[PDB]
Amino acid sequence: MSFYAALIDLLGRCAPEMHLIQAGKGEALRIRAILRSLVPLDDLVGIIS
Amino acid sequence: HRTLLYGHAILLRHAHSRMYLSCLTTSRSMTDKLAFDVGLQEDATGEACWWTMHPASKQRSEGEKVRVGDDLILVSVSSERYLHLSTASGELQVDAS
Repeated sequence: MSFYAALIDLLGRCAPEMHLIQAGKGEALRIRAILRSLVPLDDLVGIIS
Repeated sequence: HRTLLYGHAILLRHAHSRMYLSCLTTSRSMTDKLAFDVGLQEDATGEACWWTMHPASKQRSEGEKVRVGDDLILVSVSSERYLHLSTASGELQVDAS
């Protein structure tokens, strides 16, 4: 299970910081949408719970 | 009137319905497998209509020309996924996986 946790952390580090590129540019949200589909919020709440 | 060059953004229109070939924002097949469907768009604008002919074989190189019947790979400008003939459980659908 540590392999996926590090993978989740790796995806978190490369995510856009905040709206300084997300709101202005459209590339930040495009990458954010791609990685959002990889980990839907439905499973994230189940893991933490 | 100008010839094509390898690694160029392309614009393809449907001859009959006069709509622009593009991608969608939805998927099917009930699997996650992020792959937007390929469908015609009402208008050209939307950033999801253009495609790029990227290198696909060692015979040709980036920055070179194209020939008759030259196989290549098409990549959507917005969707990083390639244009693929998704031979899924259906009748060999086409999806941007």
